[PDB]
Amino acid sequence: GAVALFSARAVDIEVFTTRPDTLFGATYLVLAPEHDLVDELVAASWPAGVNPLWTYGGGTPGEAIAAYRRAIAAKSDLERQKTGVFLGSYAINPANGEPVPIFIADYVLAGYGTGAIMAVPGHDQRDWDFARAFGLPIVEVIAGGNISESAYTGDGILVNSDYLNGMSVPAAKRAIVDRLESAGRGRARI
Ligand SMILES: CCOc1ccc(Cl)c2c1[B@-]1(O[C@@H]3[C@H](O1)[C@@H](COP(=O)([O-])[O-])O[C@H]3n1cnc3c(N)ncnc31)O[C@@H]2CN
Repeated sequence: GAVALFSARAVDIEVFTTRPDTLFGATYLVLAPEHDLVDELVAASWPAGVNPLWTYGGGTPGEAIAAYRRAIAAKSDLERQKTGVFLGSYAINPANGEPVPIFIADYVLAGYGTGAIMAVPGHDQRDWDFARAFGLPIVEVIAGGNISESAYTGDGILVNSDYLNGMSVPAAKRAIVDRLESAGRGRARI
């Protein structure tokens, strides 16, 4: 595994990933609904042109987050066995320097890992499903499959990943951790 920091564009969000090699394909972040940084990161207003699917029908991000927390409390074990809300704010992907939107979603569990994930819809089917439901970008960074039909979860060759390009998955995992450590923004972890 690895832990990595994503800076708030406007605070650091630590994610745990078993696929640090896919960092150039991380197109959004997802925090557990109960994550301690959520209230900090919530924007006062929706950005202009926000996708209505992202707002939970709330007039402001704060109202939407409060409603999401209240609603998911009405779920049972049956439901818990993809929904979410945009916080109105962005983090910076440390690999490509690009802004990525921050969500909460109940598919991310508060007391596991760091309680936050980087979402890589190209290569994690859970993220693929969420991205399709919300209209988020799906980017291929591991050649081998067909991301238009499903997440590609296997081994392959790095693409669209700058200094990782051409590497195998195991080689790319080592390279990106090296880069994270040189920048002081992540670590390999068991
Ligand atoms: C299992 C396959 O995981 C994959 C597979 C492919 C890819 Cl590209 C990735 C991941 B992985 O998603 C995180 C983390 O890595 C992985 C940790 O799962 P393991 O059971 O602890 O090994 O699950 C996810 N995870 C970490 N903390 C979590 C939490 N609190 N709640 C829900 N899921 C969490 O990162 C990427 C981008 N999503």
